[PDB]
Amino acid sequence: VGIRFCQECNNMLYPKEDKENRILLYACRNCDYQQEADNSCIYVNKITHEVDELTQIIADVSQDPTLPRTEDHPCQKCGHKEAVFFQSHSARAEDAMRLYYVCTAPHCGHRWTE
Amino acid sequence: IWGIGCNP
Amino acid sequence: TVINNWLLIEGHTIGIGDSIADSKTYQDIQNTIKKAKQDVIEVIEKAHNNELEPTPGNTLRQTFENQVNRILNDARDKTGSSAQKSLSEYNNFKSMVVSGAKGSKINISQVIAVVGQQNVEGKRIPFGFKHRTLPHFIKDDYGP
Amino acid sequence: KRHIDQLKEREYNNYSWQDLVASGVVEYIDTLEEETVMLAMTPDDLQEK
Ligand SMILES: [Zn+2]
Ligand SMILES: [Zn+2]
Repeated sequence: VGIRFCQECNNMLYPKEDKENRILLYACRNCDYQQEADNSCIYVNKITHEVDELTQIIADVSQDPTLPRTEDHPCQKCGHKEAVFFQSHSARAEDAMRLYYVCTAPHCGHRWTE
Repeated sequence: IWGIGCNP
Repeated sequence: TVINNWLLIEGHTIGIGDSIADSKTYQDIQNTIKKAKQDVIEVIEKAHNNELEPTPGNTLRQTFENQVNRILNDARDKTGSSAQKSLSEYNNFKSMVVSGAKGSKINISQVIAVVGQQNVEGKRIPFGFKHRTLPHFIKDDYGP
Repeated sequence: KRHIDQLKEREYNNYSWQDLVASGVVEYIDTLEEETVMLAMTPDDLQEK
């Protein structure tokens, strides 16, 4: 999944298999450093790309004047009544009109979707 | 100026 | 020639008296608009809860726009029909529409009841600003 | 009301649009900044609760 950069040359490590030991080794082409791979997964592609946008949402968006705010939905973490609510705001979000609520009030920074 | 099926 | 010389005796005109309707008709038009706005709000709330089910061959955004446009168009047409009921025999807008000389039922409806939905490129007014049509509206407002 | 009272006697008070801008009552906003601004068409109607 994640890309590892070699310490010796600070370049990308590409996967390589040692036939003798049948052990996966991440080895740079430029330098001879080789590292055993713990993850054992080379390439992962999510065609559905069903990735939650809750992680992507920034808590800073609560400060926006233009965002609608509801006091109807209380915050789960701290119970603050106000919460700005906005839709996906994302391209390639397929067809979702879910509201991604963000709790207002300083430093709570809680994002929940109902 | 009327609707979506009419005119603008 | 003959009809134009009779029209000197009878005469034709267009005035504000023709545009104005009965108070009952205005109240009916307003009630239709109120309930239409409430219906659009219910559709929006269904979409936000994800209760809306996509129409076959359409995305959820497309089917939401379809249902919202249907509600607004039905309200528009119903208000137009109420306005057209209000017209008297003497109404001159009706004289011209009935004779076919100029105008249409649509024009009478827009004059008296409701201008209707403004569509650009086949869709409702787009989000020219970031996620809002005009700076006065709140972001992500799909209301009427 | 004090601002409009000063503007009303614009003659012999030397209070003008520049004074209004300097006071902080009004501001110039371009479209890019308009995207970040919530506007009220009519003050009394939209500001009032
Ligand atoms: Zn290296
Ligand atoms: Zn909170």
